[PDB]
Amino acid sequence: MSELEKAVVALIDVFHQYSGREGDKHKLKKSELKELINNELSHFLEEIKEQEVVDKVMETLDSDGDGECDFQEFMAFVAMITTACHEFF
Amino acid sequence: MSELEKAVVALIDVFHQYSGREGDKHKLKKSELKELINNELSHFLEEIKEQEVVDKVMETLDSDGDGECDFQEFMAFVAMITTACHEFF
Ligand SMILES: CN(C)CCCN1c2ccccc2Sc2ccc(Cl)cc21
Ligand SMILES: [Ca+2]
Ligand SMILES: [Ca+2]
Ligand SMILES: [Ca+2]
Ligand SMILES: [Ca+2]
Repeated sequence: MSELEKAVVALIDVFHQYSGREGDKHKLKKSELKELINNELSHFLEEIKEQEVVDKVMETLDSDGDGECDFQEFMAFVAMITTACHEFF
Repeated sequence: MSELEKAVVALIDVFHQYSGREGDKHKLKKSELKELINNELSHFLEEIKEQEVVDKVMETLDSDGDGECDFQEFMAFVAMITTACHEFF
């Protein structure tokens, strides 16, 4: 697989690794998002150390008002991050 | 860097290796998009070698009508591919 293909599979791989941990296996609840951020985005984003910060990130990424982050909501997030990274270049 | 961080930077690195070959260094003209797809998406997509197929794909991805694919347009393309792959699993 090419560099691009590996990255696409990796976005899926990571989402599922965290979403699959508790309850709905296709959505990130607040605990799993916190773990994803803390363990997969430790160079790009501040560590979240407080629940009320977690709560605040979730309500942003959660567009459909269900309290959790689904794959399309996670892709929105990844696009936000990649755009900030691209701009930084 | 984590699986996720590597994947973000790969999206950038791939776009810019193809975008910087001709003309605008931050956009993909048709020839650059052609080779990116042909060389970086070969397990996901069929190769494209007829100019009216290239035209049609560019027409699909070009949202601002300048005849090129910029980075936000490439990320839209990536999220598409990523969504289709997630669907399969
Ligand atoms: C382009 N450069 C000079 C920054 C390098 C990339 N880089 C980075 C980039 C943008 C935002 C945050 C970071 S954290 C980081 C931590 C370790 C390493 Cl090894 C690299 C990075
Ligand atoms: Ca879950
Ligand atoms: Ca949601
Ligand atoms: Ca170019
Ligand atoms: Ca365009």
